[PDB]
Amino acid sequence: LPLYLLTNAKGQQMQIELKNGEIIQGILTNVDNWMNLTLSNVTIYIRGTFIKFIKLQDN
Amino acid sequence: ANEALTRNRELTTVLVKNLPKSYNQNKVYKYFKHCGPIIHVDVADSLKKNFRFARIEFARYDGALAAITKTHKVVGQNEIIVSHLTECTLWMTNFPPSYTQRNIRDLLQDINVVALSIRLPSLRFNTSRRFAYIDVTSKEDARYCVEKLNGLKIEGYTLVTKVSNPLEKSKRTDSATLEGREIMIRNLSTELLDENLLRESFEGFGSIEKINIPAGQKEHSFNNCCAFMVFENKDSAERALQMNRSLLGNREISVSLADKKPFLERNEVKRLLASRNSKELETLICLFPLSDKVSPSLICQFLQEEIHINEKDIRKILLVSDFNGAIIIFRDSKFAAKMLMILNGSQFQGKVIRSGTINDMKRYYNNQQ
Amino acid sequence: LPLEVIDKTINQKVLIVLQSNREFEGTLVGFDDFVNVILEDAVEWLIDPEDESRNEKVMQHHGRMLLSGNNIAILVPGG
Amino acid sequence: MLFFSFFKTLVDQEVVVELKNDIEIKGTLQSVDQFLNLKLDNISCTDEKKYPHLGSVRNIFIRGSTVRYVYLNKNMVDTNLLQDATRREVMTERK
Amino acid sequence: AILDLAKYKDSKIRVKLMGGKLVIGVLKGYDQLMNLVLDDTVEYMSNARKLGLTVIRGTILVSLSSA
Amino acid sequence: METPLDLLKLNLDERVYIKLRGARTLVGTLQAFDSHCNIVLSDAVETIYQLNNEELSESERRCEMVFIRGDTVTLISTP
Amino acid sequence: SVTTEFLSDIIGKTVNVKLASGLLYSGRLESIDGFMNVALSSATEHYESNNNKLLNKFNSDVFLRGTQVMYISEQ
Amino acid sequence: SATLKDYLNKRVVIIKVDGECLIASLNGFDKNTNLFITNVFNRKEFICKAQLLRGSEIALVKDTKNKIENEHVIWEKVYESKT
RNA sequence: CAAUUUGAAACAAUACAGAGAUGAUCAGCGGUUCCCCUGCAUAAGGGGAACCGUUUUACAAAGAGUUUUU
Ligand SMILES: [K+]
Ligand SMILES: [K+]
Ligand SMILES: [Mg+2]
Ligand SMILES: [Mg+2]
Ligand SMILES: [Mn+2]
Repeated sequence: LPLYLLTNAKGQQMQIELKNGEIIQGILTNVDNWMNLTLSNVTIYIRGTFIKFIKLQDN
Repeated sequence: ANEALTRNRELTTVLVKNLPKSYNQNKVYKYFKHCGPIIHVDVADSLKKNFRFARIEFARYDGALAAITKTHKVVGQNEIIVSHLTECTLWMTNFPPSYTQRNIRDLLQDINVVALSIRLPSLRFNTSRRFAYIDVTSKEDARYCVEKLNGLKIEGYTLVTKVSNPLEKSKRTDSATLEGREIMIRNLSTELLDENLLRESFEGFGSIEKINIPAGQKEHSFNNCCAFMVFENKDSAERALQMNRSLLGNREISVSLADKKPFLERNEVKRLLASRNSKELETLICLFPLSDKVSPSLICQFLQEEIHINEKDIRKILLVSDFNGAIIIFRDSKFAAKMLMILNGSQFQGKVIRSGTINDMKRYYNNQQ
Repeated sequence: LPLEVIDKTINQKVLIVLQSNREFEGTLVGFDDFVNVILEDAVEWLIDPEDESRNEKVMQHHGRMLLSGNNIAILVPGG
Repeated sequence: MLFFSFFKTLVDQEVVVELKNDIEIKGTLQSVDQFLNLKLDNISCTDEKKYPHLGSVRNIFIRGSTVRYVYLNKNMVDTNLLQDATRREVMTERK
Repeated sequence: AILDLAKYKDSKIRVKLMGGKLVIGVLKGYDQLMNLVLDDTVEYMSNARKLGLTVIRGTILVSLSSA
Repeated sequence: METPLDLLKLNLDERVYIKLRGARTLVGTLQAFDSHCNIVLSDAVETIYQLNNEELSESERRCEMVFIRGDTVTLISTP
Repeated sequence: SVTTEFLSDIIGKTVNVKLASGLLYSGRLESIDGFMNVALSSATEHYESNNNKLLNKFNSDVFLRGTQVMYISEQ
Repeated sequence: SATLKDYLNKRVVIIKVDGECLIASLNGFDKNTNLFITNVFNRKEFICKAQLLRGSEIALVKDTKNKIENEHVIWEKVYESKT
């Protein structure tokens, strides 16, 4: 359910924290099987292995 | 097609007699490959090792024709003879379940017949198949093999040996099921499990040849009983299917055509491979890779004799040839886990085999491709 | 294409930069699919982030080295 | 693999898991997978049960990559079978 | 793939790398594995050094955006 | 007796020495290992080296039978 | 292959093997596999350079995890 | 197999590899232990309702790293102590 | 709806005709992909691997929601 929760939520405002602590916010366009994350409206292509966790918004 | 492909084997296989002691498969290939593409070469020593025989199976009929022009040519200092292999093939069945190609070869060695080729069947679609074609070197030798081996009792099995001709094949003793003449009746009550009542209730459909009632059903006071009924002709079984969902006494019975063992075992394996359960799965292991010619008895003998497993520790052995493997179902998960460890890397039929879970078997197969 | 550049760098000097502050300058002998690199007569550097002058030469290698491509971040042809 | 089979033989045995973060958890091995994740039932911590972060938890799943040691008792292992199995695996050890 | 590097084939991109290093340069080319050819490359460490023409291994790339 | 791992199976049932992440060393009788260098040691003795200020402590653990996750293992030899 | 041919032609030579932690092993390369696991005879252990303080001298073969090997080079 | 089925839609204690806890309810998970949990909070304020935690960062449903002041000093001290 | 466990018993002699084996038993029809061989790096042909659509299922009872070898 994680991966398909990301590809079928193709468009929501999400809050990624990267492993260096370097936080990032924006709207997501595409998710890979590896959980690569392509985004815009940013504070970008992000390698999945470079994610710490993702705070989400909706439900 | 039973005369077509037989005329093709006869048509494209040649026998070479009197090759030099030094001639191996490679040299036979090198000598005959100019005749045409060769599918296979077997070389065997003569009885007294003074010369060699070859069986050469050519790709096309043109190869056999070209090969025969080499008859009576000289190889080394040997005058060779090349001929169509014809009327030189035996069909054998009901040898012991653990007889192997080496074992069959030793049988002919014992009655002094050189065997050029022993061909055993694939167990892909039926695990119980057990027969062999053997090409020998003369029609005389084939008739002698029949004379000495047809009817021989060996290790409890009375061997069947025939000059091979598929047109003369016997009706199997289980032919009624193959032919669609056996119905299975299910969900009878114990009160209804009686051959006379069953003949009376079903004989209107047609002449009944036989009724088989699995034993132990009345004696254990089963809720539901099953019975099998064989009709003399397929039309009778088909009309007997009318009784499905009908009432017999106070029991709604189900009636269907009896399934055959290979179908039933394969659906059992399909259930196993698709399982996401764990009580059943944790009691089994896989062995792989295995030839699709290796039968479950052969694997069982390996578990008892080399690994020293007790016969009553093995619940079931099923082939999974689509992954070059076999499943061994044991009685509990701890024994299964220990067997997984004991068996991995053991040697079977001179080759190292691996053990693992089903996913290990699948991964190994995918990785080899 | 990156790999065509790397291929075209064989027998030239190359600078191999790791994920850490470490680099190896040397003659590129060859590489494989996982971009493991064969270097000839490699200099090994530890690199100071602030001042490239207070960099530290860790060792002078002689002969050939296999540098695992696990850690290879950046390839600079010519050093 | 090998240790997967080893632990499946130790299922229903009481073990002590020491983790990379130094927490030790005594418990009953209930399941294991190809990554050597462990499901321990009825866990209890050793010596320093001082971590009210745990002990009240019925059954825990342990990520195999966070384990440092798994302590067992000699009664629990056939060392002949373990050494022999290793040698058989070892022939097969370039993965 | 997921991020089409072609739109960036002639502009300056910023690329973060696994070990903490940050790199800025003009994207000259790439492959399906996201290996990159960068020109006028400057390398920052965690402090800038100029390196010119370089090849970055796609395996250690952790984030990409426009410069 | 070919890959280094195979040579390690020659040390099975013999006394081994293991250096671990976290300033730690083990000695025990080698019962098992895989290609990740996970290891089962019997009659083991762990030794943790720590820094008390000026540093030098040496604590010790002993155990009958112990699984060791390969990813903490940095080197193996004999005592 | 150039890398495997290299491993082939350093079996038996004295080498330096530096780990990702920066620990450096010198000695005779008894064995290496495709994963760069290493066995070394007559191995010394230094941090970064042979010129630095000696950490261990080994009297039998030392085994090294291929996942931690950063480089192997002729000494 | 050791799956997280039995733990679905239930309150859980999570230990992260950094050595921080989270209390949550796990709606979904994959074979890489990516925790899809809801109603998360520190073991003690709720951080978010609905978040994806990455399997690499799950320790258990200090930190797991054992990096030290590079250790080599300790090893040479240990060497000379046995000399 | 499916998955699991069950009612429950798979008889009838083990065998009883080659990859010439088969029931979607490992199929058929329709379509997509990938690999290998020969071949002019053509074309065209062939033989080894996945996938999607569809065609198919005795009964009852329960019950059922590139991260992991630092
Ligand atoms: K057989
Ligand atoms: K189909
Ligand atoms: Mg039953
Ligand atoms: Mg073409
Ligand atoms: Mn029978």
